[PDB]
Amino acid sequence: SVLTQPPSVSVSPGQTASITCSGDNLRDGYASWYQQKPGQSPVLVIYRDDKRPSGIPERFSGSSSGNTAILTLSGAQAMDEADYYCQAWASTTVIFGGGTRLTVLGQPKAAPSVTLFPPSSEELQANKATLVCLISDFYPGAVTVAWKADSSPVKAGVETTTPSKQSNNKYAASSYLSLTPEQWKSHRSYSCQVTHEGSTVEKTVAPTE
Amino acid sequence: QVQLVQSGAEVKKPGSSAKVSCKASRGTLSSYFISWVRQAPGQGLEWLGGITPLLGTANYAQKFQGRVTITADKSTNTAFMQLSSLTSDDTAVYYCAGTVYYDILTGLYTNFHYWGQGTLVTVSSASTKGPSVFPLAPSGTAALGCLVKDYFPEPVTVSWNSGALTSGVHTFPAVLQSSGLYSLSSVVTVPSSSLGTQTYICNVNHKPSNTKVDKRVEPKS
Repeated sequence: SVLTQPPSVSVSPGQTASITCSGDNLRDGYASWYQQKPGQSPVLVIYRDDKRPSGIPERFSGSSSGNTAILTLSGAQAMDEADYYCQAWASTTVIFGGGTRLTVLGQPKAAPSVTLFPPSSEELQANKATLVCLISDFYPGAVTVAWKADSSPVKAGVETTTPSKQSNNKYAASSYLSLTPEQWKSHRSYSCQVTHEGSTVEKTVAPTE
Repeated sequence: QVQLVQSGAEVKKPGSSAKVSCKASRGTLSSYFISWVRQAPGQGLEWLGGITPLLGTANYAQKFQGRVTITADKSTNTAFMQLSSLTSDDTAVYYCAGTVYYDILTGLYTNFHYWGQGTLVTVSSASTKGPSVFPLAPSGTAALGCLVKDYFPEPVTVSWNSGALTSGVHTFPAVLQSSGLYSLSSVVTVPSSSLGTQTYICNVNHKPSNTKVDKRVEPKS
């Protein structure tokens, strides 16, 4: 009863991607296809082999022959990057394929935008202190984050996420530096430093100012 | 023409049972085949089973037979899935999806066009903890935000101005600290000239702990 689709496919922008799905139940029955972007619910793009729901772009189409169904995407764009799942329906059982991760190549480099918040008065009042470094809109999705206190590295109190895909297909990350209020107040500035594609991007905040 | 709305995220201890509900508005539930599908983190879609409230019958995936129970309530237009003897392997987002029963009979095909928003069920021995919330004051445009600190488990939603403000909003995926707790931040970029005239309130929801905090974010001083 299982459905087989390849784990991954890459496409240059403007090119056509085809994702095959094969299995016993596509002979007699029909395939549906879903698109799932990171952080979202699955969205149906093709049903009954070749039917496109209203609201779904015509560049998505579907076909089937034998025990193999194919999802075809024309003029691939960066926003089409997603996992794609085929699904069958036989007796009274929904079957899913393993998903196919579609990769769109050729996306341009983008340096990260950094926002850096000092601890709030309220947190200080609660005798804690957290510096918040928010990193967004970068590509490719690999950065490392380092912190500084007055030009010197800060080892302790650093908590950093791994990058994650934004809606616009660039990446986001964040890093948190925990401090005591007196630490915060005793230095002239603290810096969040993002290393991305061989460059270093820095924001600084000073207790005063 | 049917809106499926699911119950909120929950934490559950190993051994216990979880109930997820899927309520249909703008549509009659018995007009549909309701299907339950889950997704473990970073994994694929897994069928649990389905139900035809019209016929009252339910069918189960073989992996979940005798562990998952799927029912529906006519009077409340609501479907239910219950999964018992939970282990950490059941931590996942559970989805309900509907396809018009009409087409299963007239056409012999599915068209799962309508999906619930999904429900994160975390199976863990660690107790729920609601977050503390702090305003990230703003200093052309300006960024302002809310810091959502020290909660367990995922997830947390943050809206702004009770959902009235959606444009310019970026809620960042949470960090998992060494302490086992999460923190995230949500930031919205607004006009600096609007500051001090328009109000910005973040609405934080941690359903597993039933915490709901509204925090007013004002310019400094």
